[PDB]
Amino acid sequence: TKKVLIVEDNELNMKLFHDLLEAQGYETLQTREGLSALSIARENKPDLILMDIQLPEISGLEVTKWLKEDDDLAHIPVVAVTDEERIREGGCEAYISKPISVVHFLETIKRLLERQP
Ligand SMILES: [Mg+2]
Repeated sequence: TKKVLIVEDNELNMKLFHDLLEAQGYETLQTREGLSALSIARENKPDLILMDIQLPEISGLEVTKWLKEDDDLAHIPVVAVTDEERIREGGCEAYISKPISVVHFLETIKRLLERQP
């Protein structure tokens, strides 16, 4: 079972993302803070990180920089939730905007998570 770490401070968004991912058979890890996301990523080794760029305490792009600078976390694909240019240059594999399209969201995640070795 693949694990997705969701970094989102808003309760409603966190719940939507969790529900959608769980319905696909994925397990989720959850946090509202950027620094904690880094700690959780090392402790659990998620397969993908969904990160809200507009966190209240820190920029998601700065958190992504720390991720890419860590040899054990750099390979984990990061999908930004919000730009397209900044996010790409920031190290994120894809971007999802709100109001989010359920199918676009799931297709994006699945394409990154469900590939052959
Ligand atoms: Mg936010």
